[PDB]
Amino acid sequence: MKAKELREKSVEELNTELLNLLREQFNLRMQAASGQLQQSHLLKQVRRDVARVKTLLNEK
Amino acid sequence: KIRRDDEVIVLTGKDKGKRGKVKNVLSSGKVIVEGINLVKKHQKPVPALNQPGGIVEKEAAIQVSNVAIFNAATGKADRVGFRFEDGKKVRFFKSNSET
RNA sequence: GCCUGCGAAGGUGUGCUGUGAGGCAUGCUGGAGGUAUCAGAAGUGCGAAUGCUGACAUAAGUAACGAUAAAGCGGGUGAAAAGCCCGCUCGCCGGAAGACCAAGGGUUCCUGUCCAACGUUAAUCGGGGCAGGGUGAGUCGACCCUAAGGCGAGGCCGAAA
RNA sequence: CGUACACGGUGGAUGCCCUGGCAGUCAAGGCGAUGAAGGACGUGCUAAUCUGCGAUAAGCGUCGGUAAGGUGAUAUGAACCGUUUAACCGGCGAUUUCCGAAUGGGGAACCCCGAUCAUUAUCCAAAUGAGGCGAACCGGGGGAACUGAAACAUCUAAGUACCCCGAGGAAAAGAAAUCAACCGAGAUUCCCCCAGUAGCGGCGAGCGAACGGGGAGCAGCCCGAGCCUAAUCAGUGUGUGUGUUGUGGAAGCGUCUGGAAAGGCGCGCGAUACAGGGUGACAGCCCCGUACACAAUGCACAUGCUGUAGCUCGAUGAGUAGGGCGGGCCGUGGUACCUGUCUGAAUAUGGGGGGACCAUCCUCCAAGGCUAAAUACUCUGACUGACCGAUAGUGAACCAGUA
Repeated sequence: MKAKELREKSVEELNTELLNLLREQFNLRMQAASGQLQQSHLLKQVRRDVARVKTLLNEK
Repeated sequence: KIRRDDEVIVLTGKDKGKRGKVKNVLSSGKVIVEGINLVKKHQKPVPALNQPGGIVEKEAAIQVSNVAIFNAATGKADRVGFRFEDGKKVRFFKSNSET
């Protein structure tokens, strides 16, 4: 997701997204448990996403 | 200057007459062209110099002095490959003096 | 106004010339630049401050390792074992080299793999090097408060920390 | 074991090179309680350092530039991103946990709140100020000694070192009761000269101006009333001359040596652009760059303009002038300035000054106040230097203000 997408989303959409990404921000945490499908791309990307939307939320 | 997106033509080395594209350019001045390779032990198509030893660099180690890109003079060389989105570079490419 | 990778400056050895201070040449090497004339220039040409700094020789392969003075005989492992491990025998210490702790130090603890470095010998040993693991309390300690005493605020003093 | 040399080693000089220093020059110049500087501690898949950030942590967003290569220095392994055009460069915006001058209070970063002084005050901190930092320069005060006088108590070093308070990017001074060659000059600083003269001094050693002149820079005005409107004040609009990056940018030529020329030799060229660096060995004509060109920002000092708004009349400041006592300081001499105690005028039909006192000329008028402009340093950016070269040069060209 890019800043352009988040700005287009509504106040509720950003909330459901932050929450969806929040719920999303759970699935991962399994490497130390011995996982594989865990991707390093979104590891760092997701934290930025929930943040990007968090920044625009205040910009509004 | 020399770029990686260009084709070179040998003129001195035992690979004289071979054609190919520039693999990569090192800050050493040497240039490895797609073609000038060597036959390793287990016969693996990998460019490298001819000398005994353990671990040594790849590339056949060609020199810009014996190569042939766009030399403004009378030679035996012929056509050579060369960006376009620049626009201004297209004018020079169109001129029989530069590229 | 000249020399140079048909090779210079520098260095080593050597030949020649000058009263000399030096110039110059050859061979080896070096292998990058280096001079002569006239002219100007420089923080300019040096062995002798219990001089300053770094390096080094002779001296020396000379001096030294001493109340808890205990090791020894077999065996095991190992390429090597007089001081790694096993058994036996022989001893040391007992307010003490025993047990539990403060301060302080601080992971140095444990396991595995090694040892180039450390252990005033060697080491397959280690409080050594490398990689992991270990210190799971409401009632333990911190956290809290206070004594001698101290600090900040108001009061009062050219001025003020 | 003496001595020379040979081969090898130890060692590290020397020769060359050097991403560093040293020095000069131009430009530019403040930060913060919207809590900065600095420090602490995090942050990249691995990273121990440095740098960048800081928990959206060597990163996020927008615009513009740019460009295909990119993911800091380390060119590693793994791996990611980029044409839904990144990296990189410039500006700006968003965000920016906790502690932290924070000030609620305590405290070696941890736990609970506008602390203290002060003004206004609806006296409710309700509305505000101060409390910090910063290279030097600047202003107002306090104020030595060793030393020199080849002794030393004046003097000299000092009005320096150091200390206290404070402003700005610039301060202080200043419109003359001055100067005094003159029927004249005429606001004040600063530079040069006048002077090392006048003057001071056990007149010993030493100390040491000013007027004027030649320049730089030039601006004059305000405190009772009358009257009326273009000084001033409040506000509005808002620059010419720019900052960084990218675009318009010619150019391996020949022979020889070599692994390679930025060699030797031969030839040609740039120049309102005759710095330097990079590219496999001394390339101004290989690449960047130098003169040059263009676009993004900051500053936009000024000007214009609205409403205010001229101008006119009189006067002009006493514990002051001055005198006495005791000191400081100055080139200050009975003839500098200032502080402390005491005394104490007149008043423009007046008074002060012209380096002695008192009566007579000339000049000018204090005891109230304000005022632009002309030099400093050098953190920062850039450039330069017949400067030094890594036991040289900044202590630091290698982790250094580190071990």
